[PDB]
Amino acid sequence: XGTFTSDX
Amino acid sequence: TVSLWETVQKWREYRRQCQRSLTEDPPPATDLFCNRTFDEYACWPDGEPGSFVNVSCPWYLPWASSVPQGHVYRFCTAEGLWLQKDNSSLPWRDLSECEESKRGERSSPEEQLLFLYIIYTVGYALSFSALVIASAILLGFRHLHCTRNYIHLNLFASFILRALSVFIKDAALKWMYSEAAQAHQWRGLLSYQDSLSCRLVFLFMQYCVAANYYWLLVEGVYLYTLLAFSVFSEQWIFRLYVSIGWGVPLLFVVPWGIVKYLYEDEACWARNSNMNYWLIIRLPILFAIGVNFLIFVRVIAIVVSKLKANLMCKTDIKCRLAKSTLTLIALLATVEVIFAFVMDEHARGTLRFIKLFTELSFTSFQGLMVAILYCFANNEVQLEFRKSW
Ligand SMILES: *[C@@H]1O[C@H](CO)[C@@H](O[C@@H]2O[C@H](CO)[C@@H](O)[C@H](O)[C@H]2NC(C)=O)[C@H](O)[C@H]1NC(C)=O
Ligand SMILES: CCCCCCCCS[C@@H]1O[C@@H](CO)[C@@H](O)[C@@H](O)[C@H]1O
Ligand SMILES: CCCCCCCCS[C@@H]1O[C@H](CO)[C@@H](O)[C@H](O)[C@H]1O
Ligand SMILES: CCCCCCCCS[C@@H]1O[C@H](CO)[C@@H](O)[C@H](O)[C@H]1O
Ligand SMILES: *[C@@H]1O[C@H](CO)[C@@H](O)[C@@H](O)[C@H]1NC(C)=O
Repeated sequence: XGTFTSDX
Repeated sequence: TVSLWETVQKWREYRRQCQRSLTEDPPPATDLFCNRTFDEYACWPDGEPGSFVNVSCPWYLPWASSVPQGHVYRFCTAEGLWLQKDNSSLPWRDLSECEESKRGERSSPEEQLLFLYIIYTVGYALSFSALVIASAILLGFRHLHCTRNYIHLNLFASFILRALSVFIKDAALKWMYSEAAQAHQWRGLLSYQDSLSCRLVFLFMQYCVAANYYWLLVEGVYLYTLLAFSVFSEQWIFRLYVSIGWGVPLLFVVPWGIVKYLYEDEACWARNSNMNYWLIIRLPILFAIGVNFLIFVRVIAIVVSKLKANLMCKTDIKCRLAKSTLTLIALLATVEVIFAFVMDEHARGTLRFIKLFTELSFTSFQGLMVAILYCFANNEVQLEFRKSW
């Protein structure tokens, strides 16, 4: 969630 | 697909180089001139009075390359003031050759993350529903009011709050790419960035996530207390668990928000640089993951020691189910999570895609696995459900 948000 | 954050990075570099041109270009031949200016969309040079001034549409636009023949223009008026409408109170510009900027699709996230989005969204939807049903079942029956059932009820509330916070995150990020927030020369999205609502939702997500992992840790420690001690443990330990699973994630999540204003406040606490600040939240979460895994393996050793003589067909069933939970969480989850301390500092690629795939699908469906495991599949809940039906 927190990591995935970045590239998103 | 050029992402929002990458567009901001390029724009900032545009601004640096742009200000450098503003400083270094020589002054005009005569003082009859309107002043060069950066209006945050383009660097305008000085203009001859009564002439058109051209600059390429600024190259930081994700789609600037599709209209390279287009230019944006200003008029330096004959009075040596930039042309402005008595109305708009702001200087006139023509952006029309670059107007597809308002409605184009080039500013989109990488499609692979959209591939993961449907998966983890479905997993938190079914997990949210089944956890609502199971939490209603354990909460509703006075004959089922176990202490351990209250612990599992707290774990259900943690998974449910996690799915809700992830839903609000998906609504915010979905709005960030929406046509409304991505206005022509978008400004409403920047006004949303200044809002407390932009950052508070993501901090709330961080609390729901860290509280979920710490509640899984409370689940593992509680299993080890029930098995290694073989005791009917009391309320002081329960008061401790209530302080832990909601308390500790607050204890390391609050500093992440404090630093998140003190630095990277312009990031809306979504994208994050300075990897140590992201270790401020994930590192305790890695601690809860590894400790819960080690207590899991130790419980496996206890069951290996204590059931050594007995084998029944039910042991063939439930023991194989323990092989399922081990191969799902013990064999895989801790591998990706413990290596993840190195896997985000480097080693990106398709390996990063498989990592996000396994972790997202896992923690997304783990709430449904916990709902079916601690409630619907429990034998006493089945006989008690058949008692009335
Ligand atoms: C500045 O940019 C525009 C082209 O984008 C040029 O302005 C055109 O000039 C004619 C007169 O020669 C105007 O009647 C047109 O309205 C303009 N075009 C458009 C599409 O508006 C202008 O020549 C450029 N200036 C310089 C110095 O190159
Ligand atoms: C038409 C006859 C149908 C009768 C159904 C009886 C249920 C079998 S109990 C079986 O084993 C238990 C071990 O714990 C649990 O796992 C249960 O969920 C289940 O899997
Ligand atoms: C009719 C024409 C349809 C064209 C479809 C294009 C598919 C793009 S693949 C995708 O593009 C990303 C770029 O950002 C990469 O990061 C990924 O690794 C890669 O898998
Ligand atoms: C192994 C497949 C090779 C051919 C193309 C399909 C796979 C795309 S990899 C993809 O590229 C992104 C950046 O380009 C990274 O952000 C991602 O983490 C990574 O997963
Ligand atoms: C704009 O014009 C004024 C004259 O009043 C001059 O002093 C400069 O400030 C000029 N702008 C820049 C960047 O030099």
